[PDB]
Order: sequence, then C-alpha cells, then structure tokens
Amino acid sequence: LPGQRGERG
Amino acid sequence: NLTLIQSRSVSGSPGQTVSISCTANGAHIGDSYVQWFQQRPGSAPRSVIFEDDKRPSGVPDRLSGSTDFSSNSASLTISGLESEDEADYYCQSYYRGDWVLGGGTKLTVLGQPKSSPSVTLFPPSSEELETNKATLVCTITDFYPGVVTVDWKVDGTPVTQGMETTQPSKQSNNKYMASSYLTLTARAWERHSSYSCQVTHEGHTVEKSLSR
Amino acid sequence: QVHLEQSGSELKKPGASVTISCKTSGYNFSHFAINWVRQAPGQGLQWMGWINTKTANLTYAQTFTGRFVFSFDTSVSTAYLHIHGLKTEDTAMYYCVRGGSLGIFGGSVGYWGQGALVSVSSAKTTPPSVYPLAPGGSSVTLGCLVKGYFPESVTVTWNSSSVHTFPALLQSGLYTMSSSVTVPSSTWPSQTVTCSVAHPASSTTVDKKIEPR
Ligand SMILES: *[C@@H]1O[C@H](CO[C@@H]2O[C@@H](C)[C@@H](O)[C@@H](O)[C@@H]2O)[C@@H](O[C@H]2O[C@H](CO)[C@@H](OC3O[C@H](CO)[C@@H](O)[C@H](O)[C@@H]3O)[C@H](O)[C@H]2NC(C)=O)[C@H](O)[C@H]1NC(C)=O
Ligand SMILES: [Zn+2]
Ligand SMILES: [Zn+2]
Ligand SMILES: [Zn+2]
Ligand SMILES: [Zn+2]
Repeated sequence: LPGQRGERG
Repeated sequence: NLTLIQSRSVSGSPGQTVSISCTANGAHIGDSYVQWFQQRPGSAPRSVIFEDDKRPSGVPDRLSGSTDFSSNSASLTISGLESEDEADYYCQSYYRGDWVLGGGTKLTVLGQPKSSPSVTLFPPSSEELETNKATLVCTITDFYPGVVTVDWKVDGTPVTQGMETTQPSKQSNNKYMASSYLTLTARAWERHSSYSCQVTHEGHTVEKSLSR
Repeated sequence: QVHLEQSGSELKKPGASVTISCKTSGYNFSHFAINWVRQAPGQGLQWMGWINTKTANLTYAQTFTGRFVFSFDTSVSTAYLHIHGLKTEDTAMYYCVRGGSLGIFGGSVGYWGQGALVSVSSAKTTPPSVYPLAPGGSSVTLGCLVKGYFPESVTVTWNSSSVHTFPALLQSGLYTMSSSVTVPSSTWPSQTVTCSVAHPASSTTVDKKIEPR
C-alpha cells in the first residue's frame, strides 16, 4: 500500500 | 511544509522524570513515524525510540516515546535519570519521504544548583576599526545548565548573519562559559547607534547594551 | 545485528574533493534508505539528503544541492558522499545513518556510522591580531580579543581578581578566542592592566595594555 518513505501511522 | 520544534534545554535531578517534547508544525504528527536520537558529548548518535514508541535492544524501558494528536507533538520521557542520560536528544520524522530534524534539546542531569549567566558586552577596539573591521564581544560566564541562546540586536533589527557563538565549555567549578562575536565593517559600525546582546538561560533573558 | 562503517578522516586543502564511503552489513542493503547527516563544530545535526537504494532515486536537502553528490554500489553494500571543491564552510563530522523501509516491514531503526571527520584548512601558520576589550559597580571587566590565528595553541596571562578564558571559535579555517579579567574598580584605570598572548606555533608573544576610552 504505502509507496513513500515514512508515510504510515 | 513540516518543521519539528524542540526547546534547547530540559533538566532534572537523579531519580526524577523529565520529558523532551517536539511539536510538529505544518503537518499532522501521526501522518508519519517519529524517531528519537541520543548523542552523548564526544560519541556518535544512536536511535533510542523508533516507530513512535519502540525501543531498540538494550535501551532500558525507562526511556519511553509517546505522541499527542491534540498538541500535534511527540515526546521522549526518561524516568529515574542517571548521569549517562546527560546528552543531546533529537526527534526525527518524514515529509515527502525526506527527514525533518528538531534543533535538539540538552537533557542536563543536575549535580549542582542552577546558575544564571554573568554577561559583559565589549565594543570594538579603535585599533581594530583602523583595519575596516569591528568585532563586538559578548562574554557569558558561570551558567548551569550549560545551554544558552544568544540574540544580537542593532537598532532593534535582529542579526541573522555575522554572529557566531562558541559551544558552552566547562570552568574549574563545572559551570559553563561561552562567547558570541558580532563582526561588522568599520563603515557598518559607524552607521548604527545601539547594539544589544540578549542571552536567554532557562527561559530568562539578560541583555547588555551600548551606544557608539 | 547491523553495522554501518565509514572511511577515515579527510584533512584536506580548500578546493580539493573527497569521497566518504559507508559499508553496511547484517541486512539486505536495498531494504532501507541511507541518509547523510553532518555536524559542524559545536552545532546540531544537519540533514543533507537520502539514497533510495531500491529505486536509485537521490534526494538532496535545499542547502546541499550542487557540490554534494550521493551514490551507492549494491554489489559491495556501500553508499558514498562525494564533496566537490571543498570550502572551510564544509568542515564537519559527516554521518552515514540507515533510514526507513523501502518495502512493507518495520525494524526501521536509525543505525549510525562512527562518523567521518572532514577538515578543509590551508594549515597556514598565522599569528593572531590582538586587540584590547575595555568598557564604554565595585568591579570592572577588561579583555583581550585574539583574532584570526592557526593552529589552536595560544595562552593568555594577565598582570594588574579572577580570570575567565573562553574556548576558541573556528571561522573560515582561522581561530578566534577571548580572555577577560575582573578586578576591583579602584585598581583600574588608576593602575595598569596588561594581557600577554603567547602563540608558540608562530613563536610570537604580544602584550596589549587596556586603556580607558
Ligand atoms: C535484496 O532485496 C532486493 C530488493 O527487493 C525489493 O525491495 C524490497 C524493499 C522489498 O519490497 C522486496 O519485496 C522487493 O523485492 C532484491 O532484489 C530484487 O527483487 C526481485 C527478485 O525477487 C527483483 O524482481 C522482479 O523483477 C523481475 C524482472 O525484472 C520480474 O519478472 C518479477 O516479477 C519480479 O518482480 C527486483 O527487481 C529486485 N530489486 C532490486 C532493487 O534489485 C534482492 O533479491 C534481495 N537480495 C537478497 C540476497 O535476498
Ligand atoms: Zn499521509
Ligand atoms: Zn567566574
Ligand atoms: Zn563501525
Ligand atoms: Zn567531484
């Protein structure tokens, strides 16, 4: 799902 | 866009609980993970909390990471301070895949009572001015903890270029000293009327001032 | 466990070029980004950019785009920081540090290299210009400004009452330090206060009498 370093919870 | 804001100084006695905080500005704190880096004087930095609240192996459970959506902040908390915990602490998080770092906080473990800085501002020498140079000198002595924010004013305009301060350094009595130097041309010195050195220590500002 | 290992110190002349290396071990190099972070003397940690060891995309911070170049070799699990046409502004401890997951998994902890000291200095023996610090209380504070010298060794002694000697500051590969002496306001300017500045590397002693304005 997330494809950008650091973009999560 | 995202900056991470840290106070420059937190302190507590041995056994006490202190928490370092890091307010996120221009992005939601929970949109991205938060890491905490400890650097002891001399040594290189290591991770201490990662993914908001997780400890790498051999970090004691008395180091603790939290986030607060209400104040848009993350916090490092350290229970039962020991000498070893005296260090610079940085929060790190992400914006557009890139790192953002706080300016760092110094956790001081108090081995003596607080001490407010003694401050002297020196004008340039007439000797120096004859070489088209003017160095104002702000001496700062006998402060603990050893963290100080220095701010130069010239006729109420804050100086962002031409000022440098030394990292604070121990005296005989384990109090700290520093010096800030404002460097101008002679023609710049002769231009302006009033020069301020503001030294902030544990949220209290003492300023020395002079006229040409 | 995981180890990031860095090249030795680079003690260089200004205008030279250096390539600091970062060898990794104990993890697939391509699973985690490599970040570069510098520390100028007595400064905080400054972020320079990261290497995407999976896509090969390189991102530079604003202030470091131009003379700074990132690369890696997956075959040797090694990242690189090249610095072109060195300036004295660049002198710092330059740090390798492992970033965040380039896939769907945690354990994304920031492991640091030991650091790599990059000094850019002419290394040119320069004597200090020594200037008097007089003011514009029962006590009065005088001083000597010891400006723009190399290398670091200087001593300051006073004749006239306690002395404060400030640690030296590095600016453009040259050193500046200050010394102050607090005396009873009765003993100055009525009596003479003089500082003697020793610079062994240039073999120069200079005395400066502090005169009132
Ligand atoms: C080390 O890890 C390398 C990177 O793997 C990827 O990224 C990590 C973060 C994670 O998200 C993994 O799920 C990814 O696989 C890995 O190198 C490669 O992975 C596969 C090999 O299984 C390669 O390929 C594919 O491409 C072919 C054709 O090009 C397709 O037919 C096929 O469907 C498949 O998608 C990747 O191209 C490789 N990536 C890179 C950057 O080289 C490597 O195997 C790992 N090393 C070890 C020793 O395990
Ligand atoms: Zn998001
Ligand atoms: Zn003192
Ligand atoms: Zn190592
Ligand atoms: Zn080059």
